[PDB]
Amino acid sequence: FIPCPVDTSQVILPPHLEKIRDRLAENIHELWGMNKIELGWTFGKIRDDNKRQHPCLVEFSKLPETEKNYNLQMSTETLKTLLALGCHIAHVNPAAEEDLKKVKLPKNYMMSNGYKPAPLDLSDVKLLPPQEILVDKLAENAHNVWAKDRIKQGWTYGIQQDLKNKRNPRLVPYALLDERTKKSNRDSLREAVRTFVGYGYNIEPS
Ligand SMILES: Nc1ncnc2c1ncn2[C@@H]1O[C@H](COP(=O)(O)OP(=O)(O)OP(=O)(O)O)[C@@H](O)[C@H]1O
Repeated sequence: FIPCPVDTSQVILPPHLEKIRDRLAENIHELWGMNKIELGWTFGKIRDDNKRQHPCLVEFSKLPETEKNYNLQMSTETLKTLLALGCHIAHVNPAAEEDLKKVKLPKNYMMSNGYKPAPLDLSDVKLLPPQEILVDKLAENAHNVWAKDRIKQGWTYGIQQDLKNKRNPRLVPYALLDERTKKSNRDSLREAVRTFVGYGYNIEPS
């Protein structure tokens, strides 16, 4: 397995998309905590897999920019993958950014940091069927990209994951992956294109 992702080598992000790139990476983390908290993770000085404790389970801006600019980066490439696939993104709708409301999580989510995630309630943002085919590409590119950095880091495939060694159970082509994760991946990137709409951006090629 060698992942061959889309060549974003020549795409350059325009400055008017800095806000939406920033404002998207802000929500990808709020979904991250929410999902971790739903699996039982808590806050800790450093990550503890045994205790299920994470240090980066803090407000987005408070993150270490080493582990924080990975959000902006992994999201910057998520916008630069759209321009490559033929789109152009334009902020056409002014009124969207005000009706935008964030989810009210139950109070048991607030932790030692007094921090409770607030994902966007993109409940009614139902993407047009053309925008669904787009997600399946991004949902697939996200795997080939994530696996591409793995092999350069040195990683290999194992029966189950060994955190110490380079062995992982999901360094396989997209065809071998499980339906649960394939949908899990596209569940997030569906919620990402929903964010461009939630702020009023048009995902239309000319
Ligand atoms: N350096 C890291 N920083 C933050 N999160 C990480 C890091 N490395 C791995 N993860 C998390 O690990 C997850 C992948 O783990 P995997 O899906 O194999 O098991 P899991 O879903 O964590 O299992 P469970 O949630 O039931 O314990 C990713 O969703 C990611 O959030």
